[PDB]
Amino acid sequence: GIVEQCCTSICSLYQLENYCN
Amino acid sequence: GIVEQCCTSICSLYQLENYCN
Amino acid sequence: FVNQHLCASHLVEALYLVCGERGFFYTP
Amino acid sequence: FVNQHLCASHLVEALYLVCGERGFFYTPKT
Repeated sequence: GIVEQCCTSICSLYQLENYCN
Repeated sequence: GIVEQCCTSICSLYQLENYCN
Repeated sequence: FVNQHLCASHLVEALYLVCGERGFFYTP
Repeated sequence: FVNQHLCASHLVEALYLVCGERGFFYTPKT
């Protein structure tokens, strides 16, 4: 999820944005 | 994230692909 | 009527297919 | 160099920003 993609690893804006809704 | 997006709701290929890595 | 939702094992299987050798993280 | 990992409160604050009026589900465990 968001913690693995953006915290453990480094995410792009679009990856982060894929979490909205 | 992926469940709300693809399971509760319906997701597109690029949404699914954005969870890879 | 036909179901477009991807849940549980069907979701993991969909990630296994689209991600291919990139791999993926998953937690239920 | 800025630390590029987004964690904890910084991560929630980033979602708040980029999602805007769409809003978001924050679900840290999965």
